[PDB]
Amino acid sequence: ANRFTANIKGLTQASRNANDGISIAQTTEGALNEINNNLQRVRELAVQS
Amino acid sequence: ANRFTANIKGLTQASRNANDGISIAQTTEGALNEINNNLQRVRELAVQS
Repeated sequence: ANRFTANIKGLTQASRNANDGISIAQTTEGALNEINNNLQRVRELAVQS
Repeated sequence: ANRFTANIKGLTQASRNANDGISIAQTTEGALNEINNNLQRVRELAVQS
């Protein structure tokens, strides 16, 4: 029972760890989207030029 | 999707460029019409001379 308690604790915390990982991935994607939009506008300008 | 979008924007701007090209070409041709006519008149005048 003691060992099971230990494992339950560990995996329980690991769940929220992975959650935070998801969060950081989300934020990085959010920034990259706007970066892409800016670059596409730049390509518009380039073809114009 | 990103490449398709970039291509679409480029092609639209290129369409505008083509419109500019036709405009300039037809402007020059319009002027050339009167120029040629004037040379024809000069030919008539010299032949009369």
